[PDB]
Amino acid sequence: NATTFASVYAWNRKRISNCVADYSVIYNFAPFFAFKCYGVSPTKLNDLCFTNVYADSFVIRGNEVSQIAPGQTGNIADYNYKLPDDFTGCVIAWNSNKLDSKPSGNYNYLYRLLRKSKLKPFERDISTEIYQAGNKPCNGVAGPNCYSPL
Amino acid sequence: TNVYADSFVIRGNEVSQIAPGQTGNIADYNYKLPDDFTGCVIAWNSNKLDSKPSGNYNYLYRLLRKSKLKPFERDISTEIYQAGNKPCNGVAGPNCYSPL
Amino acid sequence: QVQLQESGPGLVRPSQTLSLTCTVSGGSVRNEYYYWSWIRQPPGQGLEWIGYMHNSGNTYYNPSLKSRVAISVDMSKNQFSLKLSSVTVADTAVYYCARVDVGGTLVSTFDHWGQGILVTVSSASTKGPSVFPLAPSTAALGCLVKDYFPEPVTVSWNSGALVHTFPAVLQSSGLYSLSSVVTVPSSSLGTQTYICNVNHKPSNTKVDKRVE
Amino acid sequence: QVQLQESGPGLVRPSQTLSLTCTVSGGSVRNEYYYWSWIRQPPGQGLEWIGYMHNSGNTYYNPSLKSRVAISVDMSKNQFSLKLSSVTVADTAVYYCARVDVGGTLVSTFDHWGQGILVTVSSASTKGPSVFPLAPSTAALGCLVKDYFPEPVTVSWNSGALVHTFPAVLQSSGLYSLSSVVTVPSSSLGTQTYICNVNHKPSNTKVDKRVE
Amino acid sequence: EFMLTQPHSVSESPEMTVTISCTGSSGSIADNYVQWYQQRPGSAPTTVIYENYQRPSGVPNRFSGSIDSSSNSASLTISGLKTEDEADYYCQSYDNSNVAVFGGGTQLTVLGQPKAAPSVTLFPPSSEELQANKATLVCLISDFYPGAVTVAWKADSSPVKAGVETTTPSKQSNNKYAASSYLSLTPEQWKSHRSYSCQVTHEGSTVEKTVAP
Amino acid sequence: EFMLTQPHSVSESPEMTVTISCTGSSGSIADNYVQWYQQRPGSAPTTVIYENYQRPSGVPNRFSGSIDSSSNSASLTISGLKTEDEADYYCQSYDNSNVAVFGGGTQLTVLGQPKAAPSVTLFPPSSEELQANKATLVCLISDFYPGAVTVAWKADSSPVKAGVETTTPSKQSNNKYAASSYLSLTPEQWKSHRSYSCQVTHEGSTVEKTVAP
Ligand SMILES: *[C@@H]1O[C@H](CO)[C@@H](O[C@@H]2O[C@H](CO)[C@@H](O)[C@H](O)[C@H]2NC(C)=O)[C@H](O)[C@H]1NC(C)=O
Repeated sequence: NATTFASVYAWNRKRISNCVADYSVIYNFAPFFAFKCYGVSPTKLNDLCFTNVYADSFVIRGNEVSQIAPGQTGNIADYNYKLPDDFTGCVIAWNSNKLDSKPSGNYNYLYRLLRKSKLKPFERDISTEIYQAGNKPCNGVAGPNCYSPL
Repeated sequence: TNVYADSFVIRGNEVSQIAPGQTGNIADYNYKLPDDFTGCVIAWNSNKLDSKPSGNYNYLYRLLRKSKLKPFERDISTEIYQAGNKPCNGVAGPNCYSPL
Repeated sequence: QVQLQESGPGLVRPSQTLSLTCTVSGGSVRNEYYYWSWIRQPPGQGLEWIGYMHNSGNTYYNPSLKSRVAISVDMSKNQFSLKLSSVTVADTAVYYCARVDVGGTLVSTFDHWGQGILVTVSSASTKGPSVFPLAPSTAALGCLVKDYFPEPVTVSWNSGALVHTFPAVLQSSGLYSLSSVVTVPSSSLGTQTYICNVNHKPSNTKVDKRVE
Repeated sequence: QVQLQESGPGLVRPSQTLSLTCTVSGGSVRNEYYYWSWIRQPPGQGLEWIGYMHNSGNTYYNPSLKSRVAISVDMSKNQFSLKLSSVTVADTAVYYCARVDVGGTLVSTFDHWGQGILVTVSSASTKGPSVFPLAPSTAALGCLVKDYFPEPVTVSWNSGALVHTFPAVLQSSGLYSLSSVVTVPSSSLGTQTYICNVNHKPSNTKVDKRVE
Repeated sequence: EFMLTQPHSVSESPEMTVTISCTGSSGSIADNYVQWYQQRPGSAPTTVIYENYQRPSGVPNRFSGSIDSSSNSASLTISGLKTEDEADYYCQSYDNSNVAVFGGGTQLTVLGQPKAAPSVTLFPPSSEELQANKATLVCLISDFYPGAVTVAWKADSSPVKAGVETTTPSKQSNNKYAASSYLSLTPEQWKSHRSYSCQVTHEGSTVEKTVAP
Repeated sequence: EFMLTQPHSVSESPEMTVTISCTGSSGSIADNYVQWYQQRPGSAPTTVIYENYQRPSGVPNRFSGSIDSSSNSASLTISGLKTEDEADYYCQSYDNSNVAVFGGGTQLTVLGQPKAAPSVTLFPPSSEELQANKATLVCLISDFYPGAVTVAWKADSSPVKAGVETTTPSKQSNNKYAASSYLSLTPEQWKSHRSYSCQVTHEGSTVEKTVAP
């Protein structure tokens, strides 16, 4: 309910510790278009314990929601947000076309296409370095074979 | 003495939940088997019959329920499910969505 | 193919609420790649768009109809309804429910349309039509029948004088009007007999008036 | 690694059933998450999909020749078979095995392709070619050899004195046409004694023709 | 906002080609797709053109459309007018927001009879109507084959437009429409205004028919 | 039926970047995966771009795939060409009915030697060929480096489609490509018709030469 959300290029990550994880409130903000849990039960959330809890939030397209799952590929998975092959959690997604859409174009939310390799689980990618696709290098200004990675 | 043949349609990654003692959406809130179930589980891919190019929406699975289903019990109730912290008069709206 | 059909009361008093239901046959409201809209069409004016909503919860209304309409989808009954607030006599348009494709890049085409239900907006009772002598102005005269709420009230002339039957039209006061056109020659040979005969099917009442 | 290998008759005739089978090594054909497809590529044209089949018996076909194809799978020998019906002279192509990936969220690439088998459809079995001179009009002139059954071609220019023999293609009649040509600096050189000889490989029959 | 404007009706002889165009509005027309819906009198609309280039199943190749960004308008190039092609055509698109803006409606009528000028008739209110303290004058128009026509009461003081009820032009035995109008008002204003004379605009022609007791 | 159309021939100097794109006509390009198969002439195809953004292990990083949802097309960016990159690239996707859709095929090659204009060698039927009741009109085109081998047949006034037996691009002994445009015609047609044309249209240059008795 922050009324503001970040892109998958700079997805937020909140620390959850020294607090009572009251999971009885998440049912009041979204209709749960895609509520998929992997390592835990939807009802046993209030009857378990964990070492540390992390809540990652970002904005992606509708076709990219299926990539937020263990063992998935794609631009969001391999280059923006990678989940481990043994992830134990729940994924929550809901439509935001009524709130996060602008008639003049909401160019705020971005995403990285590909940067020379795939990413590791739970890591950031904020380096805005120019991407090189050819044999001759290039820096500073974009151009032929020197495309922005976003 | 008596043989019961239960028939239904689920996805591929949900066939493993039909085994006894499993945990999941199909095992808990859709179809639960006891820990001492005696019988055989049979499943085959019917994508050629139970799928449409525009989407076959005639098959439904219960997402969330008040509690896990008892073994060999059925819940055909299509009543809207309340999930929020405030009453919704049993009608579709905020904090209250369809269970199926 | 997917078909749509409406049903509901055809007579709604002003300042009341309008409730119609649209049954989706041949498809499914569970599909999240389509919107479900309502389309109005006043007689002889054109098409009017109320708004559509998604089966996920999002709803879009017309800008000029803010706090005027309410849309709801019943995923268990496979139907979506319509709710209007403070209806007026100007809402005699024909209501259509339509499905529009949103599965592509942009929401483009209303795929299928409903059959269409005529919804009248008037609280007047079965009042009798008031007949007035409509003298000709070669000219033409008419019955000049006004102030009648029931629709099937028809007229006639000399029980077979054939002259042209005229279609009805609504009024802002919640009533209807019907003024037929019957040609007539000059006063030399155009003063023989011209008597209007309004049928007035309701109340089993018959009215006959002469026209100059 | 996983690899495939075609197996079947490399030459058939029309009004018959093209039967093929691919032996799979490095993996079980009873494994799910993978379809077993057949891809067709005519000589000089692009690829053409015939159909893939799941181990559960679900066989998906191509709408172009769905009524003339059949696919089977055998979990014991790890071999899936292809069976066409009513083959024609246009059905000759290079058939490639392919395993498609049905693992994640969608169907995807043919990860492993076979070596490809080239089969031809022709009802003839023995036919001798015919040579035809080619008069020029720098000039070009040669010989025209058509209607020869065997695949190997023997071209000889000036008893070996040199050449881009223009490899023939399977025409509509199910035969081939050789049009090997040479070049000359002027029309005066064309008057010299030039010979174009071909040899029937399966018959050891030589053909001679004087061209100028 | 957004709005698509188009002529009220067009007509051309059979075996010809018409071009119905809908002008854009303050919003860019090249942002969303524009659709064309054919609605015969007494039926639901039917899509003939969608996505600015596509034709639904069963729609013949006679229909076609295009989008001109330089002119900021749409087009519906229908060739070979037939008896079943005679219907109304509406143009619909979308604004930058979720506002499904429709058109006005262009009644494509097939020319089967020679066009003629309409005959307008005006008559003052009757005596029994004046006794009931209501004017409710009636206009009489007929004898116009090709298409319908709108009216506007060009009164002496100002053009009256509020409180006007116009009948839907319906076909007659002579293949003509009526297009009658009604302007209900109190008789106390009738003595201070004369010569209403609702003027027609049929085929670009105006028929002046005043009113007198 | 979803289809994929890609350019027939693409050629560019080494160390530069080429672009091969396939556009889906009767359907969407984002509803199914698009794959690119580099098929070397004489060998089986091999995946170089799968899942529209992924490249298999071992394939050089010079290849990259892209998806354009606004234009409903899928492109392939290859920067830094090499000698082994002279293979054909096939764009393949799937229809909504689970039907694999293959592209038309694109022949890519590096510009090693300078491009030369093609040659035309239209040859009429021979004397013994006419005695054999056959025409066998051929166009032994030669002297062209790029693999843009195209053949467009045309009669004196009408187009020609039946009998086209154009062969694959074959290389001469002097490291240059040459092809043959076979054509089988009825001798009655050759006696009735006036002349025919063998349009090459190699690399845009519509080289045309006719032949007449
Ligand atoms: C938390 O959510 C509530 C309700 O979902 C928000 O309250 C609404 O805020 C909008 C915009 O500020 C107002 O137009 C509504 O009238 C508010 N409704 C109610 C019932 O208060 C609230 O803004 C969200 N954020 C916080 C920090 O509370």
